[PDB]
Amino acid sequence: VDVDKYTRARNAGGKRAQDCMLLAAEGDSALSLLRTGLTLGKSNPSGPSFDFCGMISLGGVIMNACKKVTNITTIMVRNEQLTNNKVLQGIVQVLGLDFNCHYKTQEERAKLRYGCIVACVDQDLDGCGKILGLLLAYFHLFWPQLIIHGFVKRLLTPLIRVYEKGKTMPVEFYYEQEFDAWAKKQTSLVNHTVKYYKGLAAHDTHEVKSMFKHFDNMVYTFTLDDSAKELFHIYFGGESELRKRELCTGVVPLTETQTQSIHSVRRIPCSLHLQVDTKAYKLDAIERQIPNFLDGMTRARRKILAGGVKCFASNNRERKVFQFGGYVADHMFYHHGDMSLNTSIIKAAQYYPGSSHLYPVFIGIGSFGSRHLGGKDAGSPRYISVQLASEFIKTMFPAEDSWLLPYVFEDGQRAEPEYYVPVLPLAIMEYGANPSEGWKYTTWARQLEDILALVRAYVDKDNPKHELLHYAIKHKITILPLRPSNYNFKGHLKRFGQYYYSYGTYDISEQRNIITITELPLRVPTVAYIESIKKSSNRMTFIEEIIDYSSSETIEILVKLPNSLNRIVEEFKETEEQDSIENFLRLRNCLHSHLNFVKPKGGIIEFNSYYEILYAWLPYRRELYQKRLMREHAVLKLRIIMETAIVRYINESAELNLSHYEDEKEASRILSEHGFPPLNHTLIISPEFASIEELNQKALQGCYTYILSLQARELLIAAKTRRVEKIKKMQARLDKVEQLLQESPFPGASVWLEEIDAVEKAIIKGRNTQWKF
Amino acid sequence: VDVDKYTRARNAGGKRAQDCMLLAAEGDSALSLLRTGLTLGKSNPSGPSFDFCGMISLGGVIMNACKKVTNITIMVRNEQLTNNKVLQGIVQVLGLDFNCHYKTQEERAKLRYGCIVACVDQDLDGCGKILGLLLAYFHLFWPQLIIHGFVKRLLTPLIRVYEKGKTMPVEFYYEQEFDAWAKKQTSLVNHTVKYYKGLAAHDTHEVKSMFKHFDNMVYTFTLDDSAKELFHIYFGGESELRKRELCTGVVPLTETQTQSIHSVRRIPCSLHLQVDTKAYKLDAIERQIPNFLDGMTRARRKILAGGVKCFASNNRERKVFQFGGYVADHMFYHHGDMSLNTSIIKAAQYYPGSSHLYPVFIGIGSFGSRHLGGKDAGSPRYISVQLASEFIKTMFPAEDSWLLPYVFEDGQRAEPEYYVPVLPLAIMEYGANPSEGWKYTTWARQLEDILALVRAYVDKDNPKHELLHYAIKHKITILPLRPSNYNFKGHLKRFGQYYYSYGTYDISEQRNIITITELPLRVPTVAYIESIKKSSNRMTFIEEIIDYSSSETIEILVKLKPNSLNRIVEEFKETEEQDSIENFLRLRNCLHSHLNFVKPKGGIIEFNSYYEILYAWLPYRRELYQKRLMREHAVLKLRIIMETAIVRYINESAELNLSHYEDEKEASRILSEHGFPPLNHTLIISPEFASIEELNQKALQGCYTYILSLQARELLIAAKTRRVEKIKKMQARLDKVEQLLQESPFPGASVWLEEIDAVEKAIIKGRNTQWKFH
DNA sequence: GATGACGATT
DNA sequence: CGCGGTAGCAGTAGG
DNA sequence: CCTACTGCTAC
DNA sequence: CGCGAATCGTCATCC
Ligand SMILES: [Mg+2]
Ligand SMILES: [Mg+2]
Ligand SMILES: [Mg+2]
Ligand SMILES: [Mg+2]
Ligand SMILES: [Mg+2]
Repeated sequence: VDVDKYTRARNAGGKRAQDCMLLAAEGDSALSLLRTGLTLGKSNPSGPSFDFCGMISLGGVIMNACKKVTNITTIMVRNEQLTNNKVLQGIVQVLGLDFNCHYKTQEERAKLRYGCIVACVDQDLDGCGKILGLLLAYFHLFWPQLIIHGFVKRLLTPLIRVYEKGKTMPVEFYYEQEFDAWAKKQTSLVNHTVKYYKGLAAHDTHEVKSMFKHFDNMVYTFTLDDSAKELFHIYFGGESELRKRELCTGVVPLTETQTQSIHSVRRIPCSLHLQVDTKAYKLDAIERQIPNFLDGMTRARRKILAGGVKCFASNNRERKVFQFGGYVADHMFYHHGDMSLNTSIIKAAQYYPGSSHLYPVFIGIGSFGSRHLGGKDAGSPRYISVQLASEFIKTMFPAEDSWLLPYVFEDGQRAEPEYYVPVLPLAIMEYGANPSEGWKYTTWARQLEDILALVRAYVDKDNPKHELLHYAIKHKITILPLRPSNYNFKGHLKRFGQYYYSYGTYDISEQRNIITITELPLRVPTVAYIESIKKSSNRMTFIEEIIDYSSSETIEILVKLPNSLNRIVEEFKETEEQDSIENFLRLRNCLHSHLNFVKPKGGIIEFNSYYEILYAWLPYRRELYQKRLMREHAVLKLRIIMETAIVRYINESAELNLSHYEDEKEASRILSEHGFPPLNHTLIISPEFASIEELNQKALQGCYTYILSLQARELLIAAKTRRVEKIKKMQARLDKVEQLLQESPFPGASVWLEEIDAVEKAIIKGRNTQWKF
Repeated sequence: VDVDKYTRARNAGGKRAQDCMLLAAEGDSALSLLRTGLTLGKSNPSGPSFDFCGMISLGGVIMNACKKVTNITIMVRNEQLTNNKVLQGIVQVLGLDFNCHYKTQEERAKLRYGCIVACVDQDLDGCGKILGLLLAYFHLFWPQLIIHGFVKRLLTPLIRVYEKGKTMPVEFYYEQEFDAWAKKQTSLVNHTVKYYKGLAAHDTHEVKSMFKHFDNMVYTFTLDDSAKELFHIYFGGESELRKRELCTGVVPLTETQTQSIHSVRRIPCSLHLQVDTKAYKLDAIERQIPNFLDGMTRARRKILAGGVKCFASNNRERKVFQFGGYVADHMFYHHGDMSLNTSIIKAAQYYPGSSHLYPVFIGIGSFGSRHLGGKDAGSPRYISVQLASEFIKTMFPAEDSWLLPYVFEDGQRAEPEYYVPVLPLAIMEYGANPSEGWKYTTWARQLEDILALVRAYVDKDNPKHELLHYAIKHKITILPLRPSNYNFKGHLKRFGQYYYSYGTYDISEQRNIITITELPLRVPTVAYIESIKKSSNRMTFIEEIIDYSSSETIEILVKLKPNSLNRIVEEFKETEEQDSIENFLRLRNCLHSHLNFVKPKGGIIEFNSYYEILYAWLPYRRELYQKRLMREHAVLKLRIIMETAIVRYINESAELNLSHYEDEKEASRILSEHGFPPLNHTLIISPEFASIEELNQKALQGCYTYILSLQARELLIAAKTRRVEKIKKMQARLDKVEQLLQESPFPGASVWLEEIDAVEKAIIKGRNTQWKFH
């Protein structure tokens, strides 16, 4: 056969056709690895080869067949989309598969062009979890007998290899979970190197030779059982409610008996693979696509922010998107393709009416797209550059707080935090709408002034509502509003029953048969609207032309209707929820919300209203003010002790001439003999992520270095006057922190209110400059 | 008209069709900006709009029509030019007629638009190549249309520089004129430079300004007697005319020509070809043809210099797209990331026949195979690069890099103009690319021959040393530089002075088979097999071809038809330059060389032999060893002086109680009164790129920071005793440097031999490790 | 039935 | 997870 | 002769 | 300088 991305095995379809394997890989780069391994003259005699092995590309993610089939009774009818899929239709041609056959007898199977198919997917969760599950679901849906009789197989490859400086042999892992456990449980990985294999093509020469030296001893066969049929419907059927049930809990790990049994005979039940590999993907896809309720960010957008703060710290000089993306993927350990990261960066910096972000993390330099095309008319990442919206970020995400956040560790190293805790509840302040596994995500930004009133009343005791709001929250009866935002909207909003709705604006003119549309409902792109209207034969009966005179950010569509306005009212219908002229031009939109978010420790959580998201975020922000303030108190005490000792050394440096002492170790003794405290200076000047316990526990690992590396410029008494000034100001700050801790209703309430005013100033300023500053 | 990537102008094809403009842009990103400008209702009615403007993208670089017409019959377009989606799409939108000549005002009034406006990027690729190609399209078919102003241009800046406070930036239209302007400035410490790689890079307040002044920034092209010949020079089928034209630099326009252009906004095509198109072509030669000193193009030099920076603290491996981003930022890369990621991958490939016998990087992952010519490499997201630091440390000494002349991009230091490696790298690799005017092709010279020549030139004790120096003086060959055979299991033969490459085969009459066990030099396996079966004459005697090649090796099974072996010998003649199986299976290959390189001064140079490239490289490497040694002498003198002062303070630190002085000034007064020299410590500790005289004049004009920033631990007698040794080792090294300078046959000859031995050991190690060094 | 959307992924 | 179009020069080949 | 490949560095 | 095939979960509309 002549199929694209297919390299035939020599004996395929011939006398020895049942001795051949079809290696299905994720893409061309993975095919290049398989080609290299099958072309080894020094792997023999059991080394695989093109005598009995073929290659075919799966084209990345294949199509879910279970969701494109209609049952018919006297029959399973395949849809167009499934019938005309090039990748799957190529696999059917290469294998000589027949949808009418059920392949139960070894006669019936011996007319196939290959003996089996071996899924050589990448070990990333997308590969073994998603793509492999889709392939298993394809065969189970059409030819379940082939799974019973061992036709569907798998090649196991590592996902992580960690090498030691000594040992010539690495430690190999097949799951990020099991490596991360191994990494934290290790003492330190100081002389190791960790390598994550996002695709097959990442394996090096001597690594490829090892994998093919043990090829068939890494090939596993799939098996079927009664439990499989229902599980395939759970994970890949049409009812997402089951996914909502399955994804409430984490994966149930394999027992020591199941693991040992599987590896001894190299057989994997389809039910176990769906429960472990496929499910682990499904939970992971939720973490990628569903944002956290604390900061309203996905993992990519949080890595992009954390990387942005690092990259745009020294300079904040603009950098092109493709350059910034590489920095993010390197310093924040990003295990996926650069295409999806570069696009996320652009979507994170877009600022137009209807955009996802009312308060974008970055400033966009260049053509970043327009409302009229929904932001998809942005320039390629090679031209446009981003730049941190540093005034907003510095106020919304305080730098002091970031040391105290819990952090994700990828490849054995610290990466982005598990979550940020912004000063205002950012998860309800922006727009969002994307699907995921099991749950959909959709948010419509809440009004800024309502958020301020509510949050400020919770913290400001002098606010009239302070008694009363806390009493209301304990009994879950809400008194203050959280209404949809009206910013960047030239229309109005209405609330009917259980939904809020969005309304455009229009103007009629009787002198010359025109309707001028000057606003569309929230998040509606102009071009698609015009297209969608002219695609109506009902309406276009009465329109002769539609002309678009909108400006870059505004909307102005002139619609030339003979006297037909009367019919429109008759042909359509007028209610208290929608004018007929507003039915004629679809100027109405329903604010459907799907408030599903991710938990701090991990998992899905469903919210019923925007109020609960605010109430759930407040304790984390309340508690975080304690740690900063508590830690500042602890560090200030130590810095005072250190500076006081240094000023005492400067006062004793002239008589206590260090010039005469022989060694570094001697000089450390004479400072101890003079009553100087041994101090762990590096931790005092730069505590970084040190917890309070670590602070007090390691502050005594002294070395007297804080004196010995003191420069001569510090001996000058003006530098010493600045030190004594610094001591007095730190001693003054210490007493304000003690008061700020003993504050009501909780430590740091006044600090929270100050920073709330600071964030508001940044938003007001950004809003007046179109987030250009 | 329903043309792809075309947004119809409202009055196109109507009464007011001659008032409508077609904006031709470089691509989609540029189209989106024009859309933003055409859709401003506050740009004043002055601003243009979609009432009278259309957009179409040119698809990047358009097709050269002048080389796809026979036209002698008038204007006969070949299939490829007839079926060009971009060009025939512009003909569809405008309603152009190849049979019309557009002399009269009927014929121009039968056009769907009034003119076309080239809104190309201001980089030399845009206005020089693409616009010149577009002008050549209209000039070739409808010269009258250019006479009457149908072809136009929108002028846009290429660089903008902003000063703190000042609101209006200074704008440039040529990188050369900015680079000149930058050097004459005092310092760019309070400026910011910005390069516009495409139109889409302009920001909001910039786009609003450009469209506010749209009508007065559009220029019209005009024709003259000299234009027709110049269009044939630059875009015709005689490369010899390009070879003559590109010998010379661009001749800048006089203030009279500049004033005339800007006063009426009309540009002669001859002038545009002479400045913009030529400036591109000269630049393209520098981009694509490598320098004869280091054998690198401009991009590969940026990739090396960027690699040394990236992999300096940590030779930790990085993905190609990550490293590519690093290079484009730190080395100022003004082009697309696609060709940069590709150049990086080709720079790290190591397989038989690959361009590089001595790759700059180590490749971790699938970096491609001999069988597909390296086009089966993984996507840049999977594979990783890593500096071949042992090779880089020896071939490109770090000390030398401080002394090279450097390129300055955006007013800042980038990659060097050229490296001067320890061995002549331009004759040590394989190369083959076209360019403007000249082609480039080299076949790597044998390493043992390279060593013999270079070692004899430097080692006075070599028997051939006296005799070799006589040979360079008269350009006569005494020693051989034969093509390299490394990673080649075939044969090489010499006829006249041309080398040929031979595969290897084994015949088998027991079962009518020819087994090919090697292909000629640089011949890719897959393309070779196809080339054989696409000839029906050869396939007459072939029933099957089977490919059993291994990772680097070759084993192609060729099965013949029953009684063909006797008939092949007659049908395929047996000469002394190939027998009848090497003609039959095309197992011979000629090492054609095109030794054209780029000069240090910025021009092309043609060489006649590989000897001349070696002879031309030797002076640069000889002088660099001198310059290096002289500067070390200068720095060592200063560091000794500085350390001597520091140790004298440590012995005087007890009496000179800095504790009692109030400010640094007092401290500066009291040390000077004690005879301490004011020193420019930063320059003495870190000379960086300071020239020797530049060094000599400022190192003794600084202050007392070398004293004031001394920490207390240095006052300990152990720390001052370590300094006194450090001074003593520098004083010994100073006397050794004076010996190396007083050396024969030239200063630093013995060091050159040392570093040659270091380079060979590194190459031997890489060759034993498959260029993994692990 | 058939055909669209998003963000973060292959 | 992949995909093309274009220039430039000069060799080869096939037709 | 015409037309089609092939490379690297670009759009 | 540009091009595409796929998933997922609700929502929409045209015939
Ligand atoms: Mg993958
Ligand atoms: Mg992780
Ligand atoms: Mg003293
Ligand atoms: Mg450009
Ligand atoms: Mg330059």
